[PDB]
Amino acid sequence: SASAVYVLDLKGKVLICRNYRGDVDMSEVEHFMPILMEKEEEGMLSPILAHGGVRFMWIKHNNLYLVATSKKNACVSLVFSFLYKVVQVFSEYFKELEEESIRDNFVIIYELLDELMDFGYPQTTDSKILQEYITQEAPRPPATVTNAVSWRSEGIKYRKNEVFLDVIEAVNLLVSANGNVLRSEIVGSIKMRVFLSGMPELRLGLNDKVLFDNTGRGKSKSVELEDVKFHQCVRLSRFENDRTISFIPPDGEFELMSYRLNTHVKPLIWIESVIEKHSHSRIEYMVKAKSQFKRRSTANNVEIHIPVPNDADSPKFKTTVGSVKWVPENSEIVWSVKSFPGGKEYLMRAHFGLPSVEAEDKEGKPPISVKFEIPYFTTSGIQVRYLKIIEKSGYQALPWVRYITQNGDYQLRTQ
Amino acid sequence: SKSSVIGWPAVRERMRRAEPAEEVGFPVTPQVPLRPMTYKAAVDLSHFLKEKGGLEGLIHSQRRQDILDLWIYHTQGYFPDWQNYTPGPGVRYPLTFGWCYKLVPVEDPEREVLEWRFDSRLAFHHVARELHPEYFK
Amino acid sequence: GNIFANLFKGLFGKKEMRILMVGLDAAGKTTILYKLKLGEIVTTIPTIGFNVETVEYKNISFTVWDVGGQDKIRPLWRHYFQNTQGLIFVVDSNDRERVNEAREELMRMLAEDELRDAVLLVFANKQDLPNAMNAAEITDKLGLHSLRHRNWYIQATCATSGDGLYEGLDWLSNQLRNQK
Amino acid sequence: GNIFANLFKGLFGKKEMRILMVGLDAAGKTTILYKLKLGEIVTTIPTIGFNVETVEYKNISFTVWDVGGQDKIRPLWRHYFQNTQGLIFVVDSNDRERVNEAREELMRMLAEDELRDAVLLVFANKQDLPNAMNAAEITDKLGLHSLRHRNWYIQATCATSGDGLYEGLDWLSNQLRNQK
Amino acid sequence: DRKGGSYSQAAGSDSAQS
Ligand SMILES: Nc1nc2c(ncn2[C@@H]2O[C@H](COP(=O)(O)OP(=O)(O)OP(=O)(O)O)[C@@H](O)[C@H]2O)c(=O)[nH]1
Ligand SMILES: Nc1nc2c(ncn2[C@@H]2O[C@H](COP(=O)(O)OP(=O)(O)OP(=O)(O)O)[C@@H](O)[C@H]2O)c(=O)[nH]1
Ligand SMILES: [Mg+2]
Ligand SMILES: [Mg+2]
Repeated sequence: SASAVYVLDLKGKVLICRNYRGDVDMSEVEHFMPILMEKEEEGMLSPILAHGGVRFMWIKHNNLYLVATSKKNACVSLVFSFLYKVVQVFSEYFKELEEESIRDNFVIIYELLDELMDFGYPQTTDSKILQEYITQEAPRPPATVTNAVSWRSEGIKYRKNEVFLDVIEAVNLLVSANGNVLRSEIVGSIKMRVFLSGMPELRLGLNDKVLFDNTGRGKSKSVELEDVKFHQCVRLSRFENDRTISFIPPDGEFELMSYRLNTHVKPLIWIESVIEKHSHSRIEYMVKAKSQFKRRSTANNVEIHIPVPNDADSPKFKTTVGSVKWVPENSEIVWSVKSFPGGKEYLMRAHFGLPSVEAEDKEGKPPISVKFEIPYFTTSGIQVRYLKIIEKSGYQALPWVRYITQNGDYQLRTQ
Repeated sequence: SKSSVIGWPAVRERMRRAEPAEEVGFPVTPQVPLRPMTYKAAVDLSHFLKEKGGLEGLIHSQRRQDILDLWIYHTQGYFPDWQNYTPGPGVRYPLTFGWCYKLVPVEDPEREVLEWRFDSRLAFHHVARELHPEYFK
Repeated sequence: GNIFANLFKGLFGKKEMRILMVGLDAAGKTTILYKLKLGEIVTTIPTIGFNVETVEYKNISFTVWDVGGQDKIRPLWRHYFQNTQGLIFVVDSNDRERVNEAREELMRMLAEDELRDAVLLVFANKQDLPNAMNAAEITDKLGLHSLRHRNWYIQATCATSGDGLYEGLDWLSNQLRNQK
Repeated sequence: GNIFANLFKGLFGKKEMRILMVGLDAAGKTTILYKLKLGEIVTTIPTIGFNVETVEYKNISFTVWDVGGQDKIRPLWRHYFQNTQGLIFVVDSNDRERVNEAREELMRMLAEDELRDAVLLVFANKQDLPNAMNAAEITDKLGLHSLRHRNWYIQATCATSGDGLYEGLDWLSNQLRNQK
Repeated sequence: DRKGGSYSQAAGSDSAQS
């Protein structure tokens, strides 16, 4: 229940503001910057600010803080969801999130803000629906918003019905400094870019453990996702009733389902780090990486970031496979590898000097994270059964999907 | 299917070698379609197995069934889930409609000896579906 | 098919061979590897990761992958066991307390079905002080005679002196290569 | 790449080398540095800070950074150890009481991993009175033979006379430069 | 081709489930 949502800037200048209820004066935004500065200087800065009896919730954007001032005890979750929807709409409409587009599309920005929500209650949130009624370069509102199916616009015609799926896998491993993995969770991502004619209703079917158990086929490799979140077009009633994933696919790229379950398997890459740091004399980087993934799978664009000393200089790298580059801005050496086949063993030997004068304050031990991304690999073993594409007119669809495995929160605790 | 005919003798030899009673990861072939075996495809596979032999009368085993399913998936891309047997005790009808292969006793259900037997009526009569309507949805 | 190219390659030497570097930490494994590859006693920090190098002798390029005996690196020795044809064990004759740990690590490594075709190669390290054991006391303590189906040879090598490395290399070559 | 410029530079002499000035305070280190650079016995106050100079001999510009042996300057010797390739030790043969302190300082300096590639260079200072020891008594007292992996040479130099400085410089050049 | 796994054809449903 934010009184007014405004877009700020890095210098504190409000790029654009639009009051929704009028219960909060527009002058409260000026005091938001000093409050944020005081909180940052004292560590008390929070996204949800509080200017007396009015709370100015702000979200750190790419170039400006999306401050949404509120007066009463409005739904914080609802305000956050509205801000996220507005950010997504802006990203869809404007490819750049900076001050360049804030002052360049104000004429359409004001109309979009007015149409998005009224009296603090959001009304329009579909990017396609908003673009079909508000454009930067007006007819009556589309019937899709008024109709029940607000995620699949009717009347779409395409020469061919091709849908591109993406089996995105996020391998997050939390290995402590003792060598034991604490947080090992893999979050699935079923994103499909449906581009066909009409408004077909997708009939999702995969090798789900729950579905296999219900159908009596709970003996093969079935993916048991601890948390599965359906898309907006996905009907929750069918999923709750018999796990039937029946919903109208969106027009374009959309996230239908997102699996999320813990992983009890060994990490795809086993990295052993050695720190032979002398007392203000030299430093040793005994980094050894072992590929625990299948040999048939190669990790493309693997970048194992090893945090080097903050004041370290004149470093020498003695590695075997993969180029190592030290970035002064990042204050660490990333073990960049173009192609890393499964089972590969890369050994590195860092050697650099240190300044004679010791540091005045400690800098901490940031965890070592890798940027491995091996596609065409299904670590979870979940196999899609079929995709029920049904249209009233009747057409033969040719859906496509690719399985991509990448490294997410694969951070290794430093010694 | 020349590839299927070639793989049938090796699969039969591997099944015979395995008694009736190391690499991690899940690599996927690029561009290879994956879908469950159809009723017509299951019937054709059962007929081919019956004609070539080595499937009817063989002792049913978990290792042999897994090897056969893996060979079928490698040769045609069909998921190794349609080669299921009906719940016991007794003769286990095919889980997927259209399958011409079923497991029947040859003498706890696990300790009972099962043997693969051809069944033409299985492809036309949903015995497994009738026995377990809940499993068939 | 034709094997003329293989015969031509083997006439002048084509066999390379492989080797592994295992043992207790600070047991001279890195120093032994440096002596085998370079030939000098090079001072190095603890083996946090691993050392990879190759040694050419008798027309055979036996690559040696030195692995430390640290707790954080002991479980990592299985990574180097893949695609490995040889294994060299470094013992600590001057470290009585670490002798039991080294023996336990060797027994655990030898109890793996993957490392079965590799012959035993134990180097009598710490051969610079009178406290170092002989070629029989160390073998008896480690129980090398109880390793069935394992070709183990006892060789004493001193990192500072370098004597005995040639004998161990010859024994390893004889165990691996059985040609004229 | 091309190394024609490097060869042309080395044909007429390009190597410079480095050196360090360490030892007990009032041990002739500053006088030795003045003799090496200028060639006269110049009287100077105590080395509160440090003396930086360069000496050119045999086409090599060996810069010498004299450091005093004072308590407030002894811990500062680590600052000059960075980017240092040579080290010259000044002993006090006429200072029996300070001999133990100089030996302890030399042992502490030699016990640093950073100063490992620098060869030992001890100058027999105070070589003007009969109380000064010979080239073997000073080395035995300092335990130069117990410094493993250290190339130490005993040279006697008198600040007033200047004899022996050439021998020490030649020994240092031979230790550092191994060319024709 | 494309990095991250080549696109593969998908079926319409589980043909073995009837
Ligand atoms: N002085 C001396 N030390 C020896 C001798 N033999 C073995 N060592 C020990 O062997 C160690 C060699 O260390 P490294 O070169 O780093 O190789 P390492 O044996 O694998 O030791 P780590 O790197 O810590 O795993 C030295 O620290 C010595 O303590 C010897 O004959 N003389
Ligand atoms: N008269 C005489 N004095 C010598 C001789 N050799 C060494 N010395 C002593 O060496 C000292 C030289 O002092 P400095 O020129 O200041 O250099 P230093 O040895 O580093 O002394 P500090 O500056 O105090 O650190 C003199 O004070 C002498 O006492 C020598 O042969 N004759
Ligand atoms: Mg080592
Ligand atoms: Mg002085």
